[PDB]
Amino acid sequence: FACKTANGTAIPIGGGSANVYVNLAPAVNVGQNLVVDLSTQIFCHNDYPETITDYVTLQRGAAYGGVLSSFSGTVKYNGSSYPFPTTSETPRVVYNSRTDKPWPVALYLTPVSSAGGVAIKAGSLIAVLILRQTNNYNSDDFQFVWNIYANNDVVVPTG
Amino acid sequence: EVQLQQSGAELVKPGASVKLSCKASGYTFTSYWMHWVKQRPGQGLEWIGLIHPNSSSTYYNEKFKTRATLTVDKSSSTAYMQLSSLTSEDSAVYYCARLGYGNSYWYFDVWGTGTTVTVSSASTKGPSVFPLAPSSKSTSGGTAALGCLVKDYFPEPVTVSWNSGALTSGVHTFPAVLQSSGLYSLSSVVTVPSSSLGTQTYICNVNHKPSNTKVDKKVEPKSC
Amino acid sequence: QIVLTQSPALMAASPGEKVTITCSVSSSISSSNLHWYQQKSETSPKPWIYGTSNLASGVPIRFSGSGSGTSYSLTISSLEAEDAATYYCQQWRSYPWTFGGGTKLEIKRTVAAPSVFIFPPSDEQLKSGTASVVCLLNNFYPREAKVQWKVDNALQSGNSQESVTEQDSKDSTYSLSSTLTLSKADYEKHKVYACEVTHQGLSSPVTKSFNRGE
Repeated sequence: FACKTANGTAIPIGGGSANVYVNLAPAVNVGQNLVVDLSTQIFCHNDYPETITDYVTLQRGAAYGGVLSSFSGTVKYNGSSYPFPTTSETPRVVYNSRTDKPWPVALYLTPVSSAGGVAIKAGSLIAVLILRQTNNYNSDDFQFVWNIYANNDVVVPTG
Repeated sequence: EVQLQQSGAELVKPGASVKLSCKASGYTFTSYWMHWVKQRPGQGLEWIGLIHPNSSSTYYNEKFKTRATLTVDKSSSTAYMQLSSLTSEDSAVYYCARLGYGNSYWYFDVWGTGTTVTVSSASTKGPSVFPLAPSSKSTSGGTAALGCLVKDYFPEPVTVSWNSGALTSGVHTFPAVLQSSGLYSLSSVVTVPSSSLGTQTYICNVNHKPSNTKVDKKVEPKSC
Repeated sequence: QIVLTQSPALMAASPGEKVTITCSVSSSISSSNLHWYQQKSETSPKPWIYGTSNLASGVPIRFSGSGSGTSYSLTISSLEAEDAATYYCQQWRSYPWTFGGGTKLEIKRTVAAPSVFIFPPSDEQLKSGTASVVCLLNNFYPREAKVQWKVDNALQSGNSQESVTEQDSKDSTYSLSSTLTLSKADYEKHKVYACEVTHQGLSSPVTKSFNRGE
């Protein structure tokens, strides 16, 4: 019924938007992967899964800021692989647990081919992870917007 | 722990590019990020840049664009630097490193040995030792000291030692100064024991690496 | 470029004293974006703090950074003597990756009495044609030191170079060698040669002299 980031900018129960300040790998290369492990940064939990039986999925993912420019990657949900930006529904991964579990998303952003110069400006938007919350208890199809902001600057080095 | 090695403090004339080298084939270059930095005397560090061992892709600093060329040789796991137009503004110690994976951050987890780049002009010279007679006029003071003044030497891998294998206490290998003639000069001083009982041939020797010389003499106190 | 101004060059502490080496940044960078590197004198550096709060390998628990925004610190619970090194602040928000100018963390010791030893040239230096008298300050602290060279009780300027050593690992003192370079003729032409100590040497500083040829 809720989702919270590591920085403390938590989304209220009804949904809403908050910032995800993500500490990145300051240099990644083409072929190598910028593994922005949001599984270690944004997490989600349910109020009581005994009757709610929540179903929490990544209904939307968008590339804004630095990632939109060069870094084109793939969203990994529970080990699977989907085209990021997430233009399709992702299969439900429940979080039938009161205790918080680390929201298994991981954007594998391998940058575009050789890109150019400096990429992913510090303090700039990385992505927008719009999460869907559903359950069999009611029709509370609730909206959780994470605006992923880069905490630091990656480079796509020349060579 | 597996470390990174580096060359010794080398001599380069103004306008000559160095071949400074950081190498380590024991930690599998195709795993880390292989950074480079520079530390000037007094002035603080200056980030030089990075090259990836896996794919030889480089990112330097704006102040170091067309200044330093960091290359990688992952097969032998060597990394050299090209420093064309090396001026005294670039006369500094230059360090090798690599980004680790500490938590979500990357940082210079393991450093190289370190190598001092000296861009002083003129030709090298030898470290001519010069004895000092201790305070024999005081005589009863006991705390008298002596030393060897290695004037007119350049560059600075000077290893003035006393007895060449002993006297680890009291030796003060001073940093050199930029003398008016351009050639640097340092002094070493040792605090010998009291007189009468302090009868020992105090053998001072130097080993200037690029001008390899074992210039050595014994310091014997004078009776005024 | 990102300006990064610290406490400019000077620090001092006892074995246990707090050292609040600040790191002011021209922009309010996040705690993720700051690093600290320890470089001992004439020695390779070591990673000291990464991410403003997470210490590297081998860094003791005493060091711990803090802060955010444009103010950054390296709070040390108990600084031992072995930590005396230049601590360079580094940003990895942007990519000038501008390191700081470095704060040389020295060691503040007890007030050690400086000892003045005036060394005249040997016969060989006079044979070399370039005489050079040297007066030596063996163990002293602080580094603040500018001895006076007197040539027949007359001060001289521009002919004295002072070289100071790094902090010793035994008594945490400095040594300063003052070289007054001359030639053979003018060294011979003056008999009395003196140098006067400074700083905490004495309120009326002790002058150590020699008479040439005797």
